[PDB]
Amino acid sequence: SKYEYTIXSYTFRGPGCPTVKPXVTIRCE
Repeated sequence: SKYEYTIXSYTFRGPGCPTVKPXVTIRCE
C-alpha cells in the first residue's frame, strides 16, 4: 500500500494510506 496524495500542482507519492480533506484526493495503490 502506497499513498499518492496530490496538493495543487505537486504529486506527493510514498508509504501509508490515510484519508484526506476537500481539495486533496488520495490514491492508495
